[PDB]
Amino acid sequence: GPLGSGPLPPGWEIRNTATGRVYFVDHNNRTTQFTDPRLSAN
Amino acid sequence: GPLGSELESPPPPYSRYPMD
Repeated sequence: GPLGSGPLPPGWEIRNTATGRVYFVDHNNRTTQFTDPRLSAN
Repeated sequence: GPLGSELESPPPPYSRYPMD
């Protein structure tokens, strides 16, 4: 998949759902998302 | 009506650690 080869911003962190699927954890908003903020940003 | 959408729901909860 169109992942994002690079360090996450000052709040996000990569993780996985055990099964193997990798998700993103936002420490600023306190949420999640399989998407990478690096992909969709401004 | 080919309503097809993947992901955008499965991502576990925030919390902090990696927990499905």
